[PDB]
Amino acid sequence: NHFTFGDDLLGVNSEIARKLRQFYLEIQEEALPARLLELLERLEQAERFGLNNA
Amino acid sequence: NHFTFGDDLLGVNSEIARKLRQFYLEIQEEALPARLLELLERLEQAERFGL
Amino acid sequence: SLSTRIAPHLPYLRRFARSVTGSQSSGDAYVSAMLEALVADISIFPRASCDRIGTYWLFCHLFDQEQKTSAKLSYLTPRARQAFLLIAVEGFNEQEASEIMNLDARDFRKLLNQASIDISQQIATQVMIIEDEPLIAMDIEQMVESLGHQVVGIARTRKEAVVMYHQKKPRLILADIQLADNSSGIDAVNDILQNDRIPVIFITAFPERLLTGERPEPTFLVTKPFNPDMVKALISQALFFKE
Amino acid sequence: SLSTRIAPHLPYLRRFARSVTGSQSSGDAYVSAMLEALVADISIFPRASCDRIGTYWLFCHLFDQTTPNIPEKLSYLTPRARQAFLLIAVEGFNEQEASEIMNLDARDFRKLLNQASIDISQQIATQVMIIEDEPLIAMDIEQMVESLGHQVVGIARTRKEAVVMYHQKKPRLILADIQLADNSSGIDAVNDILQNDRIPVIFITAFPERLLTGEPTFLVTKPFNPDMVKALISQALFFK
Repeated sequence: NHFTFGDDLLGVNSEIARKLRQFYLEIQEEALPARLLELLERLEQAERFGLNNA
Repeated sequence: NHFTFGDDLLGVNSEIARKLRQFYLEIQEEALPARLLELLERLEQAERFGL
Repeated sequence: SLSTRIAPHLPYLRRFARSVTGSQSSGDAYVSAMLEALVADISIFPRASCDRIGTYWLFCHLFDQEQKTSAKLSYLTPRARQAFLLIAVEGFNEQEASEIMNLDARDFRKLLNQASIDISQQIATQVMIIEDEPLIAMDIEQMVESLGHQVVGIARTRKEAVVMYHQKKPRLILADIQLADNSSGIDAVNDILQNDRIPVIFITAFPERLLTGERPEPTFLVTKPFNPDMVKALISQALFFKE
Repeated sequence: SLSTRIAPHLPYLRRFARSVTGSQSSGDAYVSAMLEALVADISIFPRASCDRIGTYWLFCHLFDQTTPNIPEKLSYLTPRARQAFLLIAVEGFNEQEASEIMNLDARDFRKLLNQASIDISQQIATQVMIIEDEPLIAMDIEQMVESLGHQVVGIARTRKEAVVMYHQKKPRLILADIQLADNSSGIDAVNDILQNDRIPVIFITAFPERLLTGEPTFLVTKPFNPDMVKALISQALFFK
């Protein structure tokens, strides 16, 4: 893993780390919810048309 | 898992799938490379200007 | 924009592309080409169920037009590989994966069946069983053969196991640690393992005397070697996630 | 745009938020708050080492400004300790990157991380019974268990001794050798105990010294059904 260095640093909690990584991977929806999509869209608008940048 | 239905359908290869998921998770850099970021910018511009 | 809509799927798409092609550089070249195609003509992005499906649809549509894992998945046809990975890694349901590959439901399951058979066929090998209790040995025999493996023989003693090993050259051993009234099963494995490094699974029956009705219960006991670091991490993991 | 630059980090950031807050709806509310503050004033995005670092830096900044650093799954850790642990354990950052994200110097981050690990182990420290008749094995297990901060309530050498010790001491974890003396009454002992209460058990014994040269030193046993055995075989062969 590119997690191997981090795992060695966590000692006896290395398998806790690994199972947590598996847990989050398996329960998280791969798509962003509508609200975060909308916010990205506003961020793009703020950037393009907003009064706080040029 | 939101993989449990998927693992069931894959029958005897369910642990193979689990291990592959762990492998791809462990080996992938979390940041998108510069070339893909540049393309996202050009795609944004292309839609913005209708290019 | 389409760009902000696609961007959060790219981590997932890049994994898919890497797993389908066998490397990050091939993976990323295909994802690149897909984005170049959209820069050139944004109209090729489909009206699919949702943006994730739409992005993977486009990737697969354009596609068709570590060493160990790639070696094995590369034996599948590109399409069977895609189907298997969409389910196995990418987290799609069947309805979604089939929409992505532009297949109806039956055809998508046929591809999955093909992937499954092709994987099993690739790893089918010759197996020796070390087990003196006949009912247990036959149960393991049946299980192993159901996977396409060839049982080359059932060895009942340490001496039979070593003789059989050399006459038959199995590539996998399922071994009971206990034979007769001693732990000669692990000795037999140790003798064999100086000859060759071959995978071994230590296995025996879960004792019937502890089985009842009215719950799913186990049938076998599988034993693995651990070092102290692994034991301590296991204890911590078991308590941390305790049911 | 900053928006296309931030978007590919959001799947990872949402995972981090979820893991730190304990829930997706709370993790998402914090990610939303970060995006809201950027929409209101885009100039707050840091000019940092890289976009991934700057995104997490901003998230942790906003998070720390709105979250008392007191404990309530890692909810028994302080929020800062759980951030330090998760940045390493789950998020894949190295120590230098994690410390930069948390605005800590190297020594403060190391301390925070080490304390988080200690606190995890202390949180799960418990009363442990060992069932093992061979004293050298039993002491090897006892030392591993005590090094985790557990208390060994006793070492039972027979089934009868184990059942009685179980009721007298009420251990919350059993480490059991299936084999005792010339028999397999270790598994029966565990079975007797488990009709009383549902407690974690790990079946363990030593790897025979006669087979070692100089390697594995323990054997751990687990119950399997036929499907699991078939999956294990296939997995073992696929990755050979």
